[PDB]
Amino acid sequence: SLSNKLTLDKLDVKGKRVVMRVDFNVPMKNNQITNNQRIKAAVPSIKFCLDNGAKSVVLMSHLGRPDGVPMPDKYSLEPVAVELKSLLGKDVLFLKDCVGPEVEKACANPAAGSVILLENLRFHVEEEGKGKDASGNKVKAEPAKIEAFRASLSKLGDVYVNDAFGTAHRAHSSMVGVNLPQKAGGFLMKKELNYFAKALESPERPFLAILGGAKVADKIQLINNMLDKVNEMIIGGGMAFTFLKVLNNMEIGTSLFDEEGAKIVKDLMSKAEKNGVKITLPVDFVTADKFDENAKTGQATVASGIPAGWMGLDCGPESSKKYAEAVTRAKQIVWNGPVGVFEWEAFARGTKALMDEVVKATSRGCITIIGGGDTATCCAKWNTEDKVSHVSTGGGASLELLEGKVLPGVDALSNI
Ligand SMILES: Nc1ncnc2c1ncn2[C@@H]1O[C@H](COP(=O)(O)OP(=O)(O)O)[C@@H](O)[C@H]1O
Ligand SMILES: O=C(OP(=O)(O)O)[C@H](O)COP(=O)(O)O
Ligand SMILES: [Cl-]
Ligand SMILES: [Mg+2]
Ligand code: NA
Repeated sequence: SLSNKLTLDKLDVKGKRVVMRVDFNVPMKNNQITNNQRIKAAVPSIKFCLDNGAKSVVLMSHLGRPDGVPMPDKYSLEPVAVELKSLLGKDVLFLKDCVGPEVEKACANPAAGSVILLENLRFHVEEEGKGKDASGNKVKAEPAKIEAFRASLSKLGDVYVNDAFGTAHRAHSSMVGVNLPQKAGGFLMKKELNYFAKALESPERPFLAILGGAKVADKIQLINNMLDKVNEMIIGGGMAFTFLKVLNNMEIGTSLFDEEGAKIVKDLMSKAEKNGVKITLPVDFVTADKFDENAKTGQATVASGIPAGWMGLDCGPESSKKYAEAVTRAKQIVWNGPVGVFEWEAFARGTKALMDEVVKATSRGCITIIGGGDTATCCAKWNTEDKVSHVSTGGGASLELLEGKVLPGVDALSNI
């Protein structure tokens, strides 16, 4: 946690320019923000800096996975700037880049109280260290250029704050590479780390983890360590199909599949058996003939398989019944990742049914923790934010805490 680290409440910001990493990677639909949770969560740190006399606050974040190519068409942070203005009651200057001489000039000596938002960090390959070129070939950033990127970010403030809890599992340039003498954790980082420290110290048992979503390559690699902490796991959403293909030889069509993760599925199941972790996988599905809101839909089971060219985008009723049975057994639940494409109504029933069960569980004393940019948007969509124990801004970041890891964005902060 942060007991050993500098935090914003101990940082003198009067007359200082503050460069602040935030997680403004908000969900979007029809080019509009669908949930401003992650933006509102950063307002306490921003307002604290302004109220205590900061010369300026320079905000930097990524949006989506543009893979090191500028894509202002679909991944610009400009809409976040307009949303942040109304949440702050103050104007926000949006810059169309995050590094280079023009950005440096705009941030060098701003008018007192200026709030500046920079363009998407991941438009530059040096933020993640790797990406793709505009033709889609995978590329690696050059070390000299990564150092220059970090040096440019470091010029934009006198002191650094990291409030980007949702990104704190990423050792990316903006998260671990800023070279300023004082590097402090923000109030969202403190709030989230303190909550999880308490909730993970001696979880109530049975402790269920619900793992869904679409970031299969990343998150399947977290299960091994989770199996030492939990008593049950639901594996749903896009995660399930890699398991069902390997274990059941199920036909999955064009459903999400991770070739590298497929190679560890049997090892994970053996470890779950060794550790007494009950694994619940879906047994039926809502299918789609294309990845589209208005796709033709169908039904499938594990026995039937998903037809060629179709994809499973939600679980079916028998799966929901099994998910509900595990939720009913739990005394503590951590849930990251919707169990279907809940943004599209044809494919939202399984996630809504599961949310209903989690809310009922909270009512009878279960500790229920929902985290993630997209999973927290389920809470907003069905108006359950106040009906679960905690809604976190971190998804993958919360799973890495469940694993017992120190997060790089925390580790990179100054020590007291
Ligand atoms: N079966 C599926 N196929 C493809 N995508 C899915 C499936 N089930 C859920 N998803 C997607 O998972 C996405 C969220 O995944 P992720 O970003 O890992 O979750 P979070 O943001 O909560 O951490 C949602 O946008 C949802 O559409
Ligand atoms: O949205 C995030 O993660 P989540 O989708 O796991 O909540 C964080 O902003 C990290 O983004 P990344 O997984 O593209 O590094
Ligand atoms: Cl991924
Ligand atoms: Mg997400
Ligand atoms: Na945030």
